Amino acid sequence: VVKLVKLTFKSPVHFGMKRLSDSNHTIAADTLFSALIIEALQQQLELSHLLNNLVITDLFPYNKTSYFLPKPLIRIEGYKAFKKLTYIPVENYSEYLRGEIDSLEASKIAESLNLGKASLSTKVSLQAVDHNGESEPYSVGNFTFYPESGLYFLAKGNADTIGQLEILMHALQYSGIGGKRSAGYGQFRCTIEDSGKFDSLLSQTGNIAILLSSAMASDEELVDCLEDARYLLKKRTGFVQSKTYADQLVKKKDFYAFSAGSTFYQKFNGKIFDVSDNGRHSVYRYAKAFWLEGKI
Amino acid sequence: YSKIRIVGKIDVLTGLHIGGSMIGAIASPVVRDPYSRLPIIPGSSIKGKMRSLLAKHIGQDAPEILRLFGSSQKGAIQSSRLQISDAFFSKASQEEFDKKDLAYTETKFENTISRLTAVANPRQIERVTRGASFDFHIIYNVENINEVMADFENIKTAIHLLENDYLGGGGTRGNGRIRFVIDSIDTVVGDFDSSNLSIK
Amino acid sequence: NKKLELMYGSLLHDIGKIVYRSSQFLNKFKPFQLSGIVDSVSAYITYIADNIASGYTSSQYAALVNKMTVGPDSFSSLLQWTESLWSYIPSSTDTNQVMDVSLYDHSKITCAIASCIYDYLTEKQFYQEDVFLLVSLDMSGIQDFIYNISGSKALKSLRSRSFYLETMLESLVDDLLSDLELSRANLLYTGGGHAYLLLPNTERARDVLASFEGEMKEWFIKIFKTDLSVAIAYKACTGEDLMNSNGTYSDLWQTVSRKLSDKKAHKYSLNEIKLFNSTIHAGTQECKECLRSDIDISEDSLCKICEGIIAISNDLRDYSFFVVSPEGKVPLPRNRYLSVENQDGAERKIKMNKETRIYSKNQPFVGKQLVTNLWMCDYDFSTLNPETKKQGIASYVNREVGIPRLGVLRADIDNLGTTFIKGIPEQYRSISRTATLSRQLSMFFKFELSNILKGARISVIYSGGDDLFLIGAWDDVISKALVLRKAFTRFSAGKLTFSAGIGMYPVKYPISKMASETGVLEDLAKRGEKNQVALWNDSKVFGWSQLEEQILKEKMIPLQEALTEHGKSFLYKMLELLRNEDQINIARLAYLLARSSLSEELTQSIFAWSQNKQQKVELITAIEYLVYQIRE
Ligand SMILES: Nc1ncnc2c1ncn2[C@@H]1O[C@H](COP(=O)(O)NP(=O)(O)OP(=O)(O)O)[C@@H](O)[C@H]1O
Ligand SMILES: Nc1ncnc2c1ncn2[C@@H]1O[C@H](COP(=O)(O)NP(=O)(O)OP(=O)(O)O)[C@@H](O)[C@H]1O
Ligand SMILES: [Mg+2]
Ligand SMILES: [Mg+2]
Repeated sequence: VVKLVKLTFKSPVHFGMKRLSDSNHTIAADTLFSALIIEALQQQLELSHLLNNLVITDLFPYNKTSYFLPKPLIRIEGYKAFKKLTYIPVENYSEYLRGEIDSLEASKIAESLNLGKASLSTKVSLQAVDHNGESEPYSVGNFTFYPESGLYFLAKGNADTIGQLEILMHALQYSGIGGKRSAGYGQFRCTIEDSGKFDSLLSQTGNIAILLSSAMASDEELVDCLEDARYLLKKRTGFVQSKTYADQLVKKKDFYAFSAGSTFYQKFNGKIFDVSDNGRHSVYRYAKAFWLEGKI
Repeated sequence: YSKIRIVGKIDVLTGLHIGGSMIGAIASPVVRDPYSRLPIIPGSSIKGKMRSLLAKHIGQDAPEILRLFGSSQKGAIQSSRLQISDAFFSKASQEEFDKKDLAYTETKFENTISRLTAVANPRQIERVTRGASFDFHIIYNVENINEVMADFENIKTAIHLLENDYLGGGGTRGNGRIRFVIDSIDTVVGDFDSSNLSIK
Repeated sequence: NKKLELMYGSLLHDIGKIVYRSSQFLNKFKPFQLSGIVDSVSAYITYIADNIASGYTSSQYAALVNKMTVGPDSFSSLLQWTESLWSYIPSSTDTNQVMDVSLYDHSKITCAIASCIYDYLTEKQFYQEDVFLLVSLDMSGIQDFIYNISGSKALKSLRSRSFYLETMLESLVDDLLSDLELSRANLLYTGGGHAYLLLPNTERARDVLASFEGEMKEWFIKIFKTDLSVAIAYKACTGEDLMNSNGTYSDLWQTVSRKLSDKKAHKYSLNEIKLFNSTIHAGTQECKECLRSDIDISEDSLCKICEGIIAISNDLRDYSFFVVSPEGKVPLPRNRYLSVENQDGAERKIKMNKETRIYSKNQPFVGKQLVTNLWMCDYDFSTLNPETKKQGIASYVNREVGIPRLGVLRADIDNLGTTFIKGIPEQYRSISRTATLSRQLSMFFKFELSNILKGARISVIYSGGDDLFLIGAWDDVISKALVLRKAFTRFSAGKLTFSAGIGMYPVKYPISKMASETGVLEDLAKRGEKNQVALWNDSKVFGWSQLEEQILKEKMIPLQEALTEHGKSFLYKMLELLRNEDQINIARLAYLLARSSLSEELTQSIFAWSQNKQQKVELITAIEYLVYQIRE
């Protein structure tokens, strides 16, 4: 059962990708799934439903006017405006798939999206000041969403999984999401609702398939999925966030996954890839695939 | 597991300057919300100030601070109990300052008279006007049920120190004086009873 | 070695036109007496190549002839000689058709076409056959690589990586030219981070292209993973398409570009993905610059590539000989390394080991053996003085009079691809025109920039084909940006504009913050009308006419002359009145100017500037500039 979930960010969010300074307006589904796992382990909940049957998407912008989806990567027949274009409204998605959108219309769509304003917060660390030292400045990138806008996502699973995810989101509203939490970022309010429009759009039979999340398949599915398919690799990496993995903070094994919006003619499934490097527990990374049918 | 939500209002007692180019303008502008352009108090400026006050009182390496504000040291990986959130300009304060045609922030002129040439060096520091109220929102994480009372006693000590101290900017020169007003200490996550808990 | 004599003849097949307007002149020299060369000047391949390509003072001509008056791996020196000499001489001595093609351009294009045709033959009706291959090499994620920098050495990397990147591209092309038995003339030209080549359409060339693409993919995966990934896309071409017959030359350019884009879409192969997702050990220590853990990291938290980049950064301005050899500091494909050394070190590298390539930076001399001239603008005012060389950009910040700030410039040409594809009309469009335009752009950006910035406190971080990064004194940055704009305008004879962003920062402000803020400034400057400069605040965006004349010459200069009773306090009062921006404030300004003991002409000028809306912000900017320049 696909269930729309909208997040309204009271406070600015970090959502970092490679550094603390940079800020992304969205995060891949792997970050959301890791946050859900952390919250479930904090609440002593069961991880059987999350690991087995829970196919979620990335976080996607939504505005006061209409919801948005990642731009499918298909050939366009100036092109700089198309390449700069990143998100397409749900109503214009079919038009873009047919190619009816032109360069001027693509630029107007790019200007139409109003998520929020990104900015840089210059903070310091004064811990060395009293120890005969000096303050250390650093920067945190924060993207403050517009009052109307927010970040939505879709999650497909059984009713028990939907209820467990409802509880997890109720806890995440205060636990926070993204990066630099406990320092004034990541606080949000959730709203889980049924969406008829997304149900209609997902329930289609197109000739191509578009990825709505950062996904990667096993060896055989990868063998029979890359044929004449346009994609983009994202380097999912970082450190491990837990108090029961190692005595120090160590990085996890580097992972690579296709970006959301990549078009694959053959539909491949995904698995929760394990990126634990000889640790006490297994640091998971979400790589399941949420597919959207499309016509070109 | 539980999360206790402390909702309240910070009342500005002196022009609060949390800091955060063009000539003849505000040299040190306050941090503001990007779209709202409403001055805010970053949660970091509250969390670090409370940590410093607890270091002054309890004493850093102290297990109480190391458990409350969080740590990442070797072996002792502890999640931060206190998640402060940014304090936004309160709507009631917005209405009050919209009345009286009052600007949300003032531009306090200052200078510095050198000990050698006796030449002042003027600055224009932006400060949030006295009487402005910021809606503040703290979350306490109940990792250990037995330690909740001790942690809240430490938090009350930190708040008591802070109300006699400054929150941001140069407080030793008068800026930053604030006063907490706790509106709720209700629990939002879990079943832990927070009715008996008090901050002020 | 019929191919070598064919190359020499094709390059020199029009050498007699110079002496005619000032074969036998070639016969005057024994080394050039060889039968193939003189036959081409006066074989059939040279004639067919000239046909494919085609489809002022007599005393100075005599002087050129006097100056002009053949072994393997010596063709590069002759090509450099031709480029250095026949640039100003038109290919067509006198014709009703415009002489856009120069002698060097025609000679180089004819030599490339002749080499391709000979390779095709080895493996009017001839024109219709698919005989050529238009190939394009495009590195991906270039600026991402350049701006991914660790702070403590960021500036160094900022200067080196781009340089490294450009040199890397050169090496790649040369390796391809080494694997195709072709010369440097066979490449059409190389834009900033993008190279375009013309190759024979033989099975050997296609197999070499496939092997080169695979091997470069493997090398970039090994070294830079996904940060850098060059893509090579080729399209078959007929002779009539090269001659703009049937109007398909622009069609060939466009189809090659979109084939390259499609190849960029599907970048990595199956086994490459499998190897990407097969990391055995995560790795604890990570580099400061590239934030990579798989590669071994030194005790200084710097990757090996990063350390070599810093070494080449400190080396690049000192010496002028890039040696690609097994010995070096930074990696290069086919297990090579890049070093910067003096001429003695260069010749030592040449003699010790063969297959060592040498690139001389901005050196027009052709007598040196086995050197290919690379153009690069490395103008650094700090290097001119040894103490300033030690200090760095803090020397630029140092200033006797004026606010000690640092200015950053991020200029970029507007709609250059539109000019290349659509700007040149259908009748005149030919590959020689495109080659001439690209060479002129590269010569302006890589060589003329050092002349323009001469005598100014500016350090060129990079001066690529379109983009331009400068950092120095804020006033010097602005003045040289205006001089650059006027010089570019007179060089292009119109029809070309660039948008710029100038940002002012403190000395110790982080370099990444400077770069990001100036980039967003120039992004606002591009806007939709283009040809704009975003100065200081991102809110204010002006035009070149406004900034050069209206803001500085029209308003700032009279204020400077009047201020030099008048003091900075009067200027600050006027600034407060102007920035308040209310009608009662213009009334107060009129009052103040009436009692300011100012000249009535300037007083009325200031009042009129305050009355308007655009002149208001122009006067605000002028007074701000004067205040910045007059600080103590
Ligand atoms: N070595 C260099 N240093 C500085 N700038 C360069 C250099 N090489 C190329 N450039 C320019 O710098 C920009 C880098 O942009 P990119 O990082 O995107 N690499 P690009 O060649 O454009 O391929 P795409 O990812 O766009 O498909 C280009 O737009 C070029 O105009
Ligand atoms: N020196 C050069 N010679 C020939 N072609 C070049 C040269 N430098 C860059 N190019 C090409 O010129 C283009 C410059 O790219 P740009 O980054 O300048 N963006 P552009 O296409 O000009 O449109 P705008 O965004 O400015 O409105 C590159 O994409 C290349 O296709
Ligand atoms: Mg440009
Ligand atoms: Mg550019």
